[PDB]
Amino acid sequence: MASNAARVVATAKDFDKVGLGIIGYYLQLYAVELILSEEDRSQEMTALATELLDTIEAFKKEIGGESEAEDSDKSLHVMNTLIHDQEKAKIYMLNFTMSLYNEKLKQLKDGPWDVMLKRSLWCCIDLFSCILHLWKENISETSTNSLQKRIKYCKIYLSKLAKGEIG
Amino acid sequence: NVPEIKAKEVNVDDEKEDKLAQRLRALRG
Repeated sequence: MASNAARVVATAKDFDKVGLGIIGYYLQLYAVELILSEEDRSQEMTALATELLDTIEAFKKEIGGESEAEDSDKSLHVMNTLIHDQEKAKIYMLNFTMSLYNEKLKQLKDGPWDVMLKRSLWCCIDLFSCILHLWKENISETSTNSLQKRIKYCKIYLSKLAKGEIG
Repeated sequence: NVPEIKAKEVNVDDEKEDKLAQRLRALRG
């Protein structure tokens, strides 16, 4: 819901700290789609939507051209190619999104279970549900079945945490 | 005072939001 988007904004900043502007651009697009797909809220929500718009323009200008100072041509190729090519954005997400899920499982096993992990599980599923939902038309009904089963496994761990029990 | 109820949304807000949506669609276009 609207609060779900708020958590994404906080997580979006975390990714910027890692230098994953690619995921930031794709996730920001999901944030606006979430607001429009969200139930109508008081004008306060509209004010937050305007601030998000500033982030979009600020996202492209986030560099300010300072990073371009060196190898400016390379910066445009990476920023322009990944931002303009939607397909390039998805494969980049599968590389990080897929690696993030596997590494996340290791954190649950080697790392302690806390409420913060539960919030990350909801966001991880959102990344897969967002990509699959938009590309759902490009996936076969059976191919989707296999991917949907994978989501159940992720949601399964999430449900066990809700009951307080661990696999 | 007036039993009549006004719609929660207003036509003016509808057009302003449409302009904002057009900017986002242009961003992806």
